[PDB]
Amino acid sequence: MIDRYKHQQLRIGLVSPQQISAWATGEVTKPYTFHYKTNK
Amino acid sequence: ELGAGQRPLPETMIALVRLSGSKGNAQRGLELLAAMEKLNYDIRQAWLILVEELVRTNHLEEANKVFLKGARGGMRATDQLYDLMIEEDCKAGDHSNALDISYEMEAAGRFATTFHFNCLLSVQATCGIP
Amino acid sequence: FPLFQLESADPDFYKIGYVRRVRAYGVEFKEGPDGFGIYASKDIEPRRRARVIMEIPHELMITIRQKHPWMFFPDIVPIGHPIFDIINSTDPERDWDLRLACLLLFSFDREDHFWRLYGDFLPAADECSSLLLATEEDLAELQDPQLVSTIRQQQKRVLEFWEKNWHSGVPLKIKRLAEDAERFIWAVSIAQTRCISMKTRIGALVQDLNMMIPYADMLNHSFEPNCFLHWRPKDRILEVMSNAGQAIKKGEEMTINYMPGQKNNMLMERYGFSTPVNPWDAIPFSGDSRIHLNSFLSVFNIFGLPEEYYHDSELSGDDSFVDGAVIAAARTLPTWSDIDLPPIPSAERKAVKELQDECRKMLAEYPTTSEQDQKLLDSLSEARTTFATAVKYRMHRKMFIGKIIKALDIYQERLL
Ligand SMILES: Nc1ncnc2c1ncn2[C@@H]1O[C@H](CSCC[C@H](N)C(=O)O)[C@@H](O)[C@H]1O
Repeated sequence: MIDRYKHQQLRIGLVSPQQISAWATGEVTKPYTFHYKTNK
Repeated sequence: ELGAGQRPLPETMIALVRLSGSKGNAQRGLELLAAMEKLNYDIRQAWLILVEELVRTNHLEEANKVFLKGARGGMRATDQLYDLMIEEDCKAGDHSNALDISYEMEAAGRFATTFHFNCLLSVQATCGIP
Repeated sequence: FPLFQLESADPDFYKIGYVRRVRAYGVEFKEGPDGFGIYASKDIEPRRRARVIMEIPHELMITIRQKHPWMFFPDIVPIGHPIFDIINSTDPERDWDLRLACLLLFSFDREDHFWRLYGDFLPAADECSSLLLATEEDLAELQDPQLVSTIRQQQKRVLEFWEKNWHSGVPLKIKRLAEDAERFIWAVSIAQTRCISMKTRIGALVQDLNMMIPYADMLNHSFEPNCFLHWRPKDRILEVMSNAGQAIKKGEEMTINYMPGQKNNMLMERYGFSTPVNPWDAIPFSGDSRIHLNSFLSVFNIFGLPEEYYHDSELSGDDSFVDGAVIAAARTLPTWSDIDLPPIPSAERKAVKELQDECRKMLAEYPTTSEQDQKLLDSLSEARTTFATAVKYRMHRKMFIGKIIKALDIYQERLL
């Protein structure tokens, strides 16, 4: 008979700076985790 | 004929079905096939005729719709019509229909051979994914 | 209130198989003057799938490979036995019946073999309808020179094999199998009339086999059977299955199709019988006059493609006329077809008349008629089985030609 064909692939690759930006947009610019007073 | 109370002959319906296919009227051809079932006739032969007419008159898209409905409905097509549908779809770059039919051809009980595989490969070789 | 309101076969026939795992479901083996048969002992209701009617274990069969090399399943011939040399000396194509006959005679000689017991329910030399047992006078009643010459070649081939391999110098273990030619001829007759050829898978090996299958060789032939054979590879059981969705009434005979697509002369050469409703029987017409194939099929409600012609019995109600003979008439009559061109009635009447004249010319070739043959059979008291078979054969052909004249008469009138 004919096989029930199933074509799936996953690939890894090194990521461009453009793709890194496209993931986020998003820039973290401050070393702060959580406010002490508001706990926000 | 129906208004006169007469019962149309099975050949009479086949003449109308074959005519509908020659004009590409798949909807009318399917309506007449439904009538033949209602008249308790055997629609397998008339369904075969409808599909070949649509293919011959360059209505391959309509032919595929009619063929699949019959094949999925349980009717088993002729081996010559199976080879016709697969080959014509693959010449037109329609792998999706040609693969659907070949799956139904094997479900009916007719196993695919080298000829049918060579038809699907003719399209698979141009997709850019080896 | 409940207070106010064909003989069964030998009980030991089923029992010897039953103690060896033969199972029959809803059927009984019945014996008549014409032989054994399998009949529904009760109303077999339709189901969504084919019902199991009989189960026959593989170990009760005698099978040989259809194709060289000759291997036996189950393997019963000892290594070095002289019977293998006799089997191995046969023609691979033509002598399948000789190979099975040697195995059959060898099996009767084995104490533990099932066919030592089952062989007592096989038809004897004067009860088997095979034409290999027919005398020259029985062949004289066929009225078919082509079939007669075919049988004479078969009888010559079978006899010469016995004379070559059962001469004076052979070992006693060979002599005692076929002491006389008639014993070997009888074995070949059993082989021809009862062999079932199927493609089987045994373990991992798929092969074609010629099989002697007990209790399934009691199913009679029909070209519209209600049963079929199915090999179950996993437990090596031959199944007799009734057709899915088909209701079988109590007392109805259970039948299989011995030989799809074969004419009566083929049924006579192999199984020594013929049917009047053979849908494949042919008649030689000149082709000068032709009728409209589409009209003839629709008049009699014959549907499907030519190779799958069938009668829509639900579109006729009570028309008992249409049967396999009319289907055979559709395939054998000279026909024309022009897609959807209709036939002129007056031109079709001339063809029907000319076809009927040619049908009567052929009936006039036979010295007797089909009624005179039918009463000859009823008047018989000391006739050989093959003599009656030869008469039934020629009567069936006459009944077929007569059916064509009747069908053409109906068709000619129903074209108005
Ligand atoms: N439809 C049919 N009409 C007449 N004889 C038939 C028949 N189907 C089977 N037979 C007979 O059955 C034989 C096949 S073996 C079938 C059972 C057999 N009666 C027996 O006693 O073992 C054939 O030789 C043929 O003579």
